Amino acid sequence: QYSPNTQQGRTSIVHLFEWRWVDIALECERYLAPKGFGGVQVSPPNENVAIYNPFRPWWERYQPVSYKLCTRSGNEDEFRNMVTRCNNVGVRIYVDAVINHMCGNAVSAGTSSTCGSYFNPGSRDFPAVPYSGWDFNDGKCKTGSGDIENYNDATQVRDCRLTGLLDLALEKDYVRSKIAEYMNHLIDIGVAGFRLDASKHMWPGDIKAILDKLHNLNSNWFPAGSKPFIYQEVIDLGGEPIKSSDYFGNGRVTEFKYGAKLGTVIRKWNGEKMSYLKNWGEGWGFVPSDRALVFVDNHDNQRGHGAGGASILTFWDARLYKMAVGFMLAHPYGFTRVMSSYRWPRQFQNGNDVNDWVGPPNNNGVIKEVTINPDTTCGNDWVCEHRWRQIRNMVIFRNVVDGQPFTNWYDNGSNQVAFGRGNRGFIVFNNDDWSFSLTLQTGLPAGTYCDVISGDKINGNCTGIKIYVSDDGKAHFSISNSAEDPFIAIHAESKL
Ligand SMILES: [Ca+2]
Ligand SMILES: [Cl-]
Repeated sequence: QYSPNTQQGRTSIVHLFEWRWVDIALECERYLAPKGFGGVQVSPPNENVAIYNPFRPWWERYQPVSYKLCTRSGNEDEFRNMVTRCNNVGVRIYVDAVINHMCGNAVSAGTSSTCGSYFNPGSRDFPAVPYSGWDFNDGKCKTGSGDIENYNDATQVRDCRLTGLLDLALEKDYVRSKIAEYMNHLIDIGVAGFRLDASKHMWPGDIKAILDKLHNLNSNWFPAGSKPFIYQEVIDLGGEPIKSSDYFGNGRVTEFKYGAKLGTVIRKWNGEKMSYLKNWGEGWGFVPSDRALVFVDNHDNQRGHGAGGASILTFWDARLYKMAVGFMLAHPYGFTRVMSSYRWPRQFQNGNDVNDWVGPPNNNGVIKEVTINPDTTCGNDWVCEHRWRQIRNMVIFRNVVDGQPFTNWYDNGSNQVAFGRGNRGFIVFNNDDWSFSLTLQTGLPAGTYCDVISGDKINGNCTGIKIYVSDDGKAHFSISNSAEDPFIAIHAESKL
């Protein structure tokens, strides 16, 4: 459950948030495979409520109606085609499994669903599963509202409705079995693992009982006895009774402290400074590295109201964001997930974005295709952060340095820092309001290296900055605080 099941030497996943299956299939073939990406987190592939007020928000996909593989991203045939095509080029698929709940209890009954299945939230009737009132936690929840009211009570957090979402009775073998039926359908299709949505809202032992029903991965693509990768979405920023360590027997956990603190450090909030990152990892109160799924932002919190609130860095903060993502991808802590987003008309009123509900780019509710521009960026309002040179090249950096120790740390006591990954890579950051210019020990073999942030190694030359490492392992680095990207990264495969 802890191993990602990526190909050896592929070390990240990318969240292709709200992408259609056909576009992901193409992306696997044309980009993710050649550029060394390990896999893709897909949006929930099961049927959800079609919500028209507001118009088709992203969050409708976190309100299940059934386990039919029938969504705005595509149908079952399209989903299977994507998984096959991606696996055939060695890029894995991880499913966002929405298994704590069905839809909101106040959603109107009918067939306003992505596959047209009937459902009746008021009567607890989801006949396409099927679930009935016997399958929800109405009777078990002890709060006066039936919803979660107080996160200091670990029981209600699990047994009551998260903001009114009908809460499945996950102690029941029937319910566990319907969820496992869905998940095993997906495993047998070829998926490599799962994000378990809303894991804080499930008992560790109920998750374990579901996981005990899961198959090993499809043996046409994976070695015998391969377990699905499991990463549990548990928001644990401290100060609540529920700790993500309670979930370690099931799989990895999302470490939301990671992006929250990296954001405060890079924004220099409350006197924080990059020099403090020397002991990044468990020293900052994080989970063990071998249980962490790390990320700068996720699909929730990039809208500003998630775990981390306002500190979270996103594509909107492109310059600082690239730096944060770069630090993450260079540092050995955790298994890394890169976000890939769409643009929306973000409109702040009184410090909050009133358009944070807006769904993916669409024509009358039909999600737009991802178009690829000649410069390799995307059109149709897809941001495609994973195609930004500075991010894609750091995904590659992480592959190149895989397994190498954190070493050769330098800092100036402020925001100019550097470190290496054994003898395979070195990275240098300047987040101070003045220039960096210093000779540093890099740990690398002598030679000329292309900076993969400002450029690329192409046809035996560098298109950007070149760094010259001497016989002693030392190299001079110069980074103005006015640089487009105030960080430089070099590695064994960027050597000329
Ligand atoms: Ca629950
Ligand atoms: Cl997440």
